[PDB]
This record gives sequence, C-alpha cells and structure tokens, in this order.
Amino acid sequence: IAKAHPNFPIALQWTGGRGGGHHSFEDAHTPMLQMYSKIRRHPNIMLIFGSGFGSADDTYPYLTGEWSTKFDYPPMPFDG
Amino acid sequence: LDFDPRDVIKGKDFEITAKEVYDFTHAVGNNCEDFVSRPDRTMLAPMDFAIVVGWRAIIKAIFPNTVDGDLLKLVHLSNGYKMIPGAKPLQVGDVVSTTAVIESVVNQPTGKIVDVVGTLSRNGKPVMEVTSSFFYRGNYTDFENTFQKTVEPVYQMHIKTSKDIAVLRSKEWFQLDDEDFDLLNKTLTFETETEVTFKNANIFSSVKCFGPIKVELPTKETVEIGIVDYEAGASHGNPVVDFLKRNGSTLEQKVNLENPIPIAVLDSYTPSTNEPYARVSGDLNPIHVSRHFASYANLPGTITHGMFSSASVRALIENWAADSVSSRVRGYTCQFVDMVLPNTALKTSIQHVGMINGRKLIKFETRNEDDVVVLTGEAEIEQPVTTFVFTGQGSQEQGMGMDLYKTSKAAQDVWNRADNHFKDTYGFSILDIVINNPVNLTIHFGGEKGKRIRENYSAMIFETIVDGKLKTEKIFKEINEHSTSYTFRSEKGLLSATQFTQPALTLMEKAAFEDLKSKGLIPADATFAGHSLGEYAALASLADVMSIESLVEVVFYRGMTMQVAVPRDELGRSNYGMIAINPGRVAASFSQEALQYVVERVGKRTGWLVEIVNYNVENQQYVAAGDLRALDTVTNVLNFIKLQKIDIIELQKSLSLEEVEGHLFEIIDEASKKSAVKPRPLKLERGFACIPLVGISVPFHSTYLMNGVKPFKSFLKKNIIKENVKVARLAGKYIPNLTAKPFQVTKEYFQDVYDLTGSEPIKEIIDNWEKYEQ
Amino acid sequence: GGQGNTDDYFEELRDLYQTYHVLVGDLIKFSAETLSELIRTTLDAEKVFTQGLNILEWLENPSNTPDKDYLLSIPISCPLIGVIQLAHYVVTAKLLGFTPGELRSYLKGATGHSQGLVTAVAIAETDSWESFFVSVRKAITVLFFIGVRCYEAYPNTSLPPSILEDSLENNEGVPSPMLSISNLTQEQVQDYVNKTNSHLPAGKQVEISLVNGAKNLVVSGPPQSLYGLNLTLRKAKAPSGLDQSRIPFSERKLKFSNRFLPVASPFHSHLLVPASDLINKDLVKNNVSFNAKDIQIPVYDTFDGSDLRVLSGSISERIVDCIIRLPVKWETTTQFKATHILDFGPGGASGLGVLTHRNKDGTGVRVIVAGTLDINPDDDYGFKQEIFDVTSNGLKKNP
Amino acid sequence: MKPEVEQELAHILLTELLAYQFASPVRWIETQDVFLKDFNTERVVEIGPSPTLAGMAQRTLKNKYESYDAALSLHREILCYSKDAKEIYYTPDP
Repeated sequence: IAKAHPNFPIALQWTGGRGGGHHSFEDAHTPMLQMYSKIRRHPNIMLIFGSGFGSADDTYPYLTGEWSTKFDYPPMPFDG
Repeated sequence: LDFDPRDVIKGKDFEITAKEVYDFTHAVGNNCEDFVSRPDRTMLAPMDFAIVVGWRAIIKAIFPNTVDGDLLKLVHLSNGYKMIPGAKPLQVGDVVSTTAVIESVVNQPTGKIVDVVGTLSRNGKPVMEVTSSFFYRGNYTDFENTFQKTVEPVYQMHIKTSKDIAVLRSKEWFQLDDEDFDLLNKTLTFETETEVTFKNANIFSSVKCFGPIKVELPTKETVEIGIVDYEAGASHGNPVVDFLKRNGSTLEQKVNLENPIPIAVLDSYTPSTNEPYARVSGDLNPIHVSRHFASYANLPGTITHGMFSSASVRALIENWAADSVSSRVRGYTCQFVDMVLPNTALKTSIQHVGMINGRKLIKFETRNEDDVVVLTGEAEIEQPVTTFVFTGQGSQEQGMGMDLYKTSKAAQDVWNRADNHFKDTYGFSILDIVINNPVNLTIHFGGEKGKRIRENYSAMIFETIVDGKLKTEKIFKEINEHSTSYTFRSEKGLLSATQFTQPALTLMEKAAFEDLKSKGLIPADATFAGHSLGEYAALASLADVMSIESLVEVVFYRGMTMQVAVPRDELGRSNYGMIAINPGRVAASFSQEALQYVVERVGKRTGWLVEIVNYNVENQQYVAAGDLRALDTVTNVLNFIKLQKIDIIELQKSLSLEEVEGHLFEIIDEASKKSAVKPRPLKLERGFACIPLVGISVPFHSTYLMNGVKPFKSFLKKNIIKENVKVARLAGKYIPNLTAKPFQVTKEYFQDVYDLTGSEPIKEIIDNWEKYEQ
Repeated sequence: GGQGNTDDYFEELRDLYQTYHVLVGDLIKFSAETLSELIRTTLDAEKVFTQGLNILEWLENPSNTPDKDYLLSIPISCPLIGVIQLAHYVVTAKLLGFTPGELRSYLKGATGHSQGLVTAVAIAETDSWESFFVSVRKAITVLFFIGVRCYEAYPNTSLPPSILEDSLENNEGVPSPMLSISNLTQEQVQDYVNKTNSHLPAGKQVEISLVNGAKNLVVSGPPQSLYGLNLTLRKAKAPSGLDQSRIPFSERKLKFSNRFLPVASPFHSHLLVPASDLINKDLVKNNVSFNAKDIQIPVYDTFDGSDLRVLSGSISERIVDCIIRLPVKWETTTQFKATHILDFGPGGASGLGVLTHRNKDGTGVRVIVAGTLDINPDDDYGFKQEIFDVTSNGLKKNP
Repeated sequence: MKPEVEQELAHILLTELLAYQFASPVRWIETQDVFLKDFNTERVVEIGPSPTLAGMAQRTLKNKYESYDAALSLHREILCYSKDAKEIYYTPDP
C-alpha cells in the first residue's frame, strides 16, 4: 500500500493476540522484531504497538527500542 | 626359461603400505572415500591391488621356453578376482604371500591361450584367488606341451528307478567306498574336475576326470560317498560328463532374476598417459606409454592399461552397487574385448541380473565414444547385513502358502514330503487342512496301516517332571489296542489348534525359505531366529539341523504336550490363557517393573497363575499367561488404574517402596474379586491396555510347564542327530529365544542358560568342560 | 570473504582477466607463476593437482578449465579466492590513485571470514605498488599450503548415492563437509549435536564451525555424519508451506531451512588439527612471517574478535588455528564501530556483506559490494559504483 | 577346537535350549536389540504368513533406535514375505 501511495500516511496499530477483543495467535514481538526494517524503508508508516499496556513503565522501552536489546537486536523504538 | 609350465610359481612376500595404495588409487580413480582415512590406522585396500603383488609371479608361467610366443602380439583377454568366502578384505599391515599356477594352456588355430590362477594368503590362510586369461595370438603346433584343465558344472542326478543304478555300477569310474549303499530316491551331485593333455585341437592324448560324488540327505546337506577316477587316451570327448548331461542335470547355483533392472549408465575418462599405473602395478609395458612399440605392434598408439580399466569400472561400481562399501564385493570378473586410448570417455552400463549363494550378480558393459563395447563382465557383490526372523503361533490362516505351493517346486517338494509322511505315519495331510479349516478330524485305524498308525498315536508318552519321575504318562488315553479310530475337535477349526498350527506354520516358513534358497537369496553370514515357534523352522532352513520329517514329528509332539498339561472342558476349552500388554497405554511412565509390581501381586494373592512370558518390546509389549480367572483380573486392574492413571511409578516414587506393597495389595485383592466372579467359560477382552489371545488357551513359556521338558528333551535327543548339525551356521547367527545372546559354545553361555534354568548338563559340562582339552 | 558463499567462484575471475586485464594481468601472472613454483619446489603437491594448476590458460578458453570437484577443492580454490579479493582491492586502490599504503591508511581496520582473514592482514603491510607482490606471495603461499596440508589431512571421498538422491527430494543437494542452518539458535543445534555425537565417535564427530549470525549457523563434519544430523532434523521439520496461522505461537513446530555449501573440506573442526603444525613449518621453510609493527591497521580474530598486533608470539599460527580448528563468532569480531562496510570477498550478491547487513541493519551501518556492479532496488546496501561516486549519491546512509 | 567334540557339545546345547524353550519367557527385547544394534542389520525379513514382527519392528527401532539409526546413515528396511515380495525378490517393474 505505502509503496503504492508514498505520501499518504498510514498507521499500523500492530498488536498481538494478548489483546482483548478479537485475539490473534501471533506473538507481539517476533514479526515486529523481523519486519521493523522492511517498514522503516517507507516513511509514510506511523507505527503503534498495543496489546498489554496500562502505564508508562510498561511501554517506555517500546518507545526507546530497549525491548529489542534483550532479544539481541538493535533498539527499535515505536512511533506510538 | 626352464620354468616348468606344470609346476607352481612362488611369488615373494609383499607387505602393504598406506603410501602405495594412496598412490594406486589416484593412479586409478578409486575415490571411494573408504579405502583411506587418517594415516596411522589400519586402512583397507582394494581387491584389485592384489594384481600389484601377483604380477611378479603370475607371469613367470608364460616366460618358459616350452611356452613359446611373442610377447608383442600378446593380449590380455580377461581377468577376475574371487575373494574366497570367510576371508576378510586386506589392509596395510597385512603382509601377503602369493602363489601362481597355470591352469590351462591351449593351442587354438588363431594362436595360443593361457589361463593362470593365483592364490594369495596372509598368515598362511588363503585370502583370495585370481584368474587371468591371455593370448599369444598367431599359430602354434606344439601340442606336446599343450594341455588343459577345468572344473565342470556340478551335475545333478536324480534316481528313481533301479536300472539306472546298474548302468552306473556297470561303470569303472563310478566307484564308491561301499557299493552296499542304497541308491533309490537319492539325489547325487558330481563336483568333478577334468585334466587333459592334447595332441591335436580335438584329438586328446590323455584324459583325467576325478572328483567326489555326493548325496542328498533328508536335510539335503550333501555328503561324500565315492570318487570318480576316469583315465583315458586318444579320446575325442569326455564321457564322464556326457553320461550326466542327458542322464543328470546342471546344478546351476546361478539364477537369473525375473525382470532385469538397470542400476546406472555412467561415464569415466581414461588418463592422458599410462605411466603412473605402470609405476604402481610394476607393469612397465611400453605398449601403454612408449610409442615405438605400439607401432611395432600394429596398434593405434599408447593405449591404456586394460587393468586400469578394470579397476576404474570396479570402483565406478562399488560406490553405486555397494553404496561405497568394499567388503561387500567378493567376486568380480571382466572380459577385455578391444583396446582403447587415453583421454577417452565411456558409457559403462550396469545391470542387476542374477543371484548366487545369497549375493547379487551384476553385469557391466563399457561403451566407447563411438558407443562400441570394450569391457564386459560381472560382479559378485554381497547383500547388506541381512536378517531373517520367523513368526510364532497366531499368524496362521487359510490358503497360507498354498498360493505358492502351486508355484515353487522347491516348496511343494516340502509340503508333499511332509504330508505324505504324516498320512503314512499319523494319517492326515495338511494340504486338506489349510485349504479348508474343518471343525473336526476323525482318524480311521483300518488294516495294517491303521494299526501301525494307531500305535504311532499310542506309542507316545507325556513324561512329566513329578517327584523327579520321568512320568511315563499316556498322550492319548481314549486310544487303545481295541480302538479303531479317534477324533480331534476344534469348534472354530483345527487350524485354531496348537496341535496343528505349529507344523503348518513351520511348513509355510521353511517352504518360503527354500524357495528363496532356490533363488540364491540366503547368505552364509546371515542371521536367523524365530518367535517361540520359528526357531525350529529357522534351525532347519539355515543350518539344516534335521529333516522335514523329524522336525515336524517333534513340532507335533510339542503342540500336544502343550495341550495336555491343562485339563479341558467338553470340546477342549480350559481355564488358562494368555494376554498381551502395552505399558505405554496404561501410562507413558509404565515401566518394565510396573508390569512386575502389578502381576506378582495378583499371582501371590489369588494364588492363580499369571506370568509375563514374552518380553516383546519394552514399555510397549509384554505378554503373560496363566489362570484366566487371574489374567483377566490383572486386565481389570489395569483398565481401572488407567481410567485412574495411578502411575505405580508415581507410587514407587511418591510412596516408600514397601507401603506400595499394602496399597497394591488392597487395590488388587479388591479388583480380583470385583473381577473373579466371572463364570467358568471366561471371556477375554481389550479394555484399556491388554489384548486377548484367542486360538490360544495354554500358558506356555512359564514355569508351570517346566515339568513337560524331559519328555521333550528326550524325544529331541531321539529325533535329531549330532551329525546333521553343523556349528558353522550357528555361532553368532543363531540367537535363541531363551538366551537372547547369539549361540556360542562357551562356559559363560552355558552358565547364562543354566543359572536361569538350573539343569544338570550345563553344570556337569563346565565341571567336565576340560574335555575341550583333547 | 572466505569460503562457502557460491558455487562458481572461478567465473568471478573472468571479469578481472576479461574486464581489468590491462590492470591485473601482471599481478595474476606473478601469482600463477609463484604458484606453479610452489607446486614444483614442494615435494608431492604434483599429485593432488591432478589436472595441474596452469590457470592462465584456463582463462582464455574455459574449455581448459577443469570442473568443480577438481576446481572447487581447497588447494586449487582457496588461493584463487585470496587473489580475487586482492584484485578487487587493487582495482580500487588504483582507480583512486591510492597506493595500498595510502588506502590502508584510510580504514579503521579490517578482518576476514574463514580464510580471507590472511588477505586482510596482507593488506596491513602493503605500502607501495612494488612492495605489494611480496605480500601477495606471503598470502597466496599460505592459502596454497593450507589447502594442501588439509586436502590430505581430510580429502574428499565419493558419497554413496543412497544419500545423494534422497537428499534431493529431501529439499537438499549434494552433501559436503559443512552445513548451514537457518532460523535456529546455537543452543538447540548444540543439543542436537551432543545427541548425534553420543551415538558416534570422535573421528566422525561434528561441531559448530561458524556462528555466522545468531540464527544462521554452520557446522562441519563428515558428509555422512552431517546427513545423519540432517535426518534427525527432518524429524523436527515443519514445511514452511504448512500455514500454522491457526495454532498459537508456543504450540508451533520450528520451521527452518538448511543446506550444504559448495565446500570441499571441513574448516574449523578437529579433523584438520594434524595439519596445523605441518604448515607452520612449510611457512618457515619459506620466509613468510607476519609482524605487528608491519601492520598499521588492526585486524580482529574471527574467534576472539581481538586485535592481532597485540599477541603473544607468531601470528600466522593463531591465524590458521582460527581457520581450521576454531570457529568464528562473526559478531564477537564485528563488535567494532563503523558506518560503512565493503566486502571484496567472493559471492557479492550472496557474499558475506549481505548477511553482515542482515545482522547490521538497525545499528546504523551501510554495506556495499566491491566485487560486482549491479543494483539493489531497496538500496539497503550498495555496490562498486557507490564507492567511486564523488557526488552525494555515493555517500548514501542507511539509518 | 576339536571339531567333533564341539559338534557333540553343540548338539547338546541346542537340545537343552530347545527343551527349556518351553517355560522360560522369550527374551525378544534383548534379541530385537542385539541383532539390530550389535550387528547393524539393514534387512530384517519377517518370514511368515502375517507381518507381526515387522509391527514389532519399526516400533522398537523408531522407539529406541532413531537417534542411533540417523547418526550413521541407516536405510534399515523391514519386509514381510506376505507383502514385500518384490522388495525381496528384487523383481519390481517401474
């Protein structure tokens, strides 16, 4: 989509089955952990990450990429 | 050149070095990554490398002055190696002593041929043999020092009449150790060798034909009886064989497969030169590296060494036909046809055709770039490490094998010889049993034969170990000198009766096996065993311990003795039986000792008989037998504890290993009477874990039957013979079901069997074992 | 770039003798000639090189070229890899008028994969265009003797087709002394090999040879043993087209690919230890010896990732011990800091820099291809031209 | 040793083995193991009318000898005279 419409923003409210309501199987991290790059090659993507947040402490890493560290990955901070 | 063409040639001891083979191989193309590994190890060498050491002797035979010819137009016509059976391949540390002798030198019109044979030995043991066939083409008339010698196709003579044994005894070369012998219904084999000195291409001048004459036994284990010794002069042929061609037949150990099957059509490349080989083999023939001879030879040029081609193709094969193991190859020959030149590529075909002595028979054919043939031959290559198992009772069914009994002469020759013998001894053919399982079989004791047979039935005894008494006890009690008949009953059908299952199973199996043997699918190093019944079929098949007839006599005696030791109801139903068990189902934790803790308890508590009699597969299969009123109760407790999944393992490990005793006593003394109120005609079931065994109602292979062996053991000592037996086919290859260890003649084997059976022969032997010291 | 990245490395020389002939002929001549000289001066190498090593005439007419099983082998190939790398170095140093010394001066450091390492340290001593062929010799000799003293320490042996064919339908190819595993860690395979070895003896035992990534690993051993491992993996496969989309994460089967590399001998194993000593002689038999003072830039140990100037004694010793006996922690060595990377190594498109990027993606580092002139749409890395661009187009920066 | 005294001794051993083959349970576990592991067979043939040992095979092999059989490139093959007639006669057509 983005590649097809480069200038229109696009928000990915990525989220894992661990979120209420409808409930995927995939884990929250791994597909992010392995597609963040493929994403950032398109600046029209505003990234957002849910599925299990209720505070600042619970998400700040996701804001500063720290999470990807423990998985031996470059920090991958999220846009929202 | 005063070599005696008739004498032997002595080579010289040659030690092997990992360097020389590493040189050879690369001089060849034998990249089989098996012949070489880390140095400093005993690495194994190639069959072909034998040439390397036989050469310096193989050809001292063709130099002699009596054998005149020009080494230039000389030709290598063929070459073969035969790794003699039982001898391993060869290694680096293996020093060798070679020997060579010319078998035959014939004088064709087109020149003169020689066929030489070399034999190699390590430590005095022969290791392999080698045949070679050259040709001093041209023209020669020196028949005086010409001769020939060969082995013949072992002939088979099947004797049915009596006017033939006379024409035989009419003979002068058909002499024996004792003319007394009986030569009717006997089968003879003639492994004769012929020698001959010529004076013309056809008109002989001296003829020897010698060789043993052997006889079939009821085991068909041939044995020597007499000797042929035919002597003659001025012959024009060989009679000793002509009287066998039409009279007898050709026991062609070979057999062609039904539908040929190609393996591959590969390609290789000659070297660019021929010097490396020439250095390795010691074959310094200029004909392959120098050009100022090949032109002296009216040749194309510096051709390859044909033997290089032999080795190239043999290694081309080993990888493909033997998946790159060499020890398998035990025979390989090749026939050179025409010659080739370096830097040449080939279409070498491969094709599985025949079988011999349980090993495969391949042919090859090397086509050129013009797709013309140069090499052709064959290879005797072992089969994988092979194993034959034989079933037990429970697999029977109708038509079993009779589909085959119409097909393989080798199997009908068995079923007949068996039934015909029964009919003549006990009065029933199974070929009217298997085809139509009847419910009842009545036996008539008619005239003389009838009496013969009714006593055959009453001449047997259920000896039984009580008081130490070899209790002379009657097998058939309704029988008597005043009787005239008898009846066997089996509500489903007598094939459901161990009385008659055992023998038919043994038949079917033995028959299949001897069909195979007719097809040469059985090695000598193969293994064999059976499951509680196939042991006898296996013994016969592999080792031919005994005939078909004594075999089946005793299997019948056995089926009965199994039958007798339990009292039965109206038709033959009793209160004992057996059951199969899968620990895995009751619990994935259900160990082998779980079966113990669950069976010993029922046994002690109900005082009834239940005992694991076959260790089939661990944690997955164990079969027990004994009192049904206790066996199905053990079934009940298992079907209860699985729906409870009380892991007797978690009992041993959660409880001290003795409070478990009272806990299981409670469980089981409850479940028994919960389950012991069954009626007399007890029915068996698969609940959760255990499975019944119907057709079976006797708990054999448990101590309850220890008493019925001396009867047996004695019958055995009667039927079989220490002569027919041959350890050669037992050591390592037989694995008893009693002793799961391979049959071996040792104190430790004897004590392994004894300490668990506790019988006098073992102990008296190990006491007198020193007879071993002759 | 080391060994085990492509199938036709020799064709990668075509261009250099076809394209850059004017610029690399003298060098390749020097190399091939010193090589034949080694073949002769040495005692027995004349055997292993069955079809010889006259390479120059393998160029003008590929017909004169042997095939892989004689051309893909180590004692015939490894030096050719080294020289390919050296040529991809010289062409640039020239196109910039940079003498080797001048060029080296520009870098923070260097390093190499399984074998390329030597080439790297080679550079570290180059100063001129005439003090060059000396180092060329110093390295090409090392590769020659390595490939040789190995090929006999563990040669190739034809494999029973009973495997060859099954491995094909099994999604694999011709076995080889080393196998690559994807999507899987270093502990799982360690367990698997502990098992597979428990059944087997040392002389057939295997071991992890290369920690390429953190999930892209490589092990070494007898093709037989490696195929056995392959099957005790087939036990655990999960064909990528299985669509486990409808089963939770933890309840899924580990799917991953794996295959043999076009290699001819098991580097970084115990099998080849016996040859190590043998070569430390063949070198001092010659005059080859590397020194810290002579290297101006640091190079790092594929094993420790530490510098070599800093080292107890001889260097070439630690070098070889890292090529044959020890594995490579491509990350422990790549712990350095930079902005740009470029592999003269073979493969290029499939070369080492690719997977390095695959590890060095979110770290703010840019890799290129100094061996091929081609295009990557995503421009996640670059190629040769991206080196010479004097414009801002050349100084491209992934994030 | 002396072939003949040994012939006799073997005749005996065999005799009593077959005799007490009546009550002593069958150590099929140990056999199924030894001849499968100490001799590394490639072909086991269930001569019989119904394939059961085959069922008893590839059920102890897989269950206990999978790591082992893969460790060493084993094409362990199990056949029955009931069904595997061409895998045993070597008479298959394409």
